[PDB]
Amino acid sequence: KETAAAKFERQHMDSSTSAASSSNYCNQMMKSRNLTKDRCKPVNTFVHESLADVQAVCSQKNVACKNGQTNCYQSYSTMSITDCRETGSSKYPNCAYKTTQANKHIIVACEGNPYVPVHFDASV
Repeated sequence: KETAAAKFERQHMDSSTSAASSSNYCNQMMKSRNLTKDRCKPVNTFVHESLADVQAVCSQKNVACKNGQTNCYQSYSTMSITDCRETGSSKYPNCAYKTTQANKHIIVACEGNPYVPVHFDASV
């Protein structure tokens, strides 16, 4: 099985580009990050910043998570991100996604020692 931290990295980190490179970015990334294996994961966000900058968010603005948990943190700065969302033509096993690039604050939930991101809650 995957550690919670490693799963966050697999699902949410893309430090290799500064932004989504094409409208097919999400189709390519959801596949290669193994998010279309058993089914199409409906919604997923990738963050185009260094792993260090994303981990640092766990020391930034403490805010509530959407479910009311107290261990969420909002980035003080905006970050380059890409929202991937299933589109009408999508149907497992042929997953299809819309790519939406944006620059926003991210909100993540953190856990553990070291205290690192384990869930992507939202972006604002």
